[PDB]
Amino acid sequence: ALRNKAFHQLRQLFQQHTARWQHELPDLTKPQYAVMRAIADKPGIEQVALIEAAVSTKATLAEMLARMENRGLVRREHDAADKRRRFVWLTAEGEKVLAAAIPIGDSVDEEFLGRLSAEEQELFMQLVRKMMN
Amino acid sequence: ALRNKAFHQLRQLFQQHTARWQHELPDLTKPQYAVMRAIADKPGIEQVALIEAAVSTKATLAEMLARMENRGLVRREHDAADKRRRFVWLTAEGEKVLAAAIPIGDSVDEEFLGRLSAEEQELFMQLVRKMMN
Repeated sequence: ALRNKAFHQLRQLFQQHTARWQHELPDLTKPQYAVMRAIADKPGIEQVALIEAAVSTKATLAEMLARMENRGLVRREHDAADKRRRFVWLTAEGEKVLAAAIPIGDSVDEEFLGRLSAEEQELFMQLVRKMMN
Repeated sequence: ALRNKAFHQLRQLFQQHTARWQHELPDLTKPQYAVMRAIADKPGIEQVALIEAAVSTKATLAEMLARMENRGLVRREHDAADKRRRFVWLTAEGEKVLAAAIPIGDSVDEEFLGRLSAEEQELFMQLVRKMMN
């Protein structure tokens, strides 16, 4: 049965967590949230570097960041040499939105991680990383 | 950092596995694949029951199954009483497509699960289920 497939149960969990995230933060997706935290950690980060936080393609990030700056959450500047290269900052509003979302996302994570001891959480992470090499 | 968030690393893994799936099976997504296996296990399954395999909403499943029968992969029949209620079978082609995809999907799963011992696989599953209650 599908319940016996590790990666099926994985999509079940990922979707349950995503669905809770959608209910609590309907206007800030997990990829948007992660991108914004990467920007807050490294203001002026090069736009291309943000695909790691976004776990997306260059195209999906382009569409994402365009939507985000149209919503006044981020601003961008270009390289005078190569205007494709772009740098990303949070706007004042973006910082406010991010500040409010962090404890919300943390608590959504906790709805699930809270069902595990500390040793089990650390060990769930070791397994995920081991499967990614 | 985001790498220290269990559910961020989880999306990293899920997307890596999804990206491999997309490369090997570009015409059969994981939700489509899971739905088809649920149909093959229970021919004539009620369409509503398939949201569990699809890990989706009723609407996403509707769009999915419509696309799948337009591609000749599944067929559907209606309840003479309540024609919203529908039953789903695989077509001959669908069975052929599913037969070919199973070993492909299994081997994609193995690219990741293969990096874990049997005890670690079973234990990754116990953790995922424990976080879903």
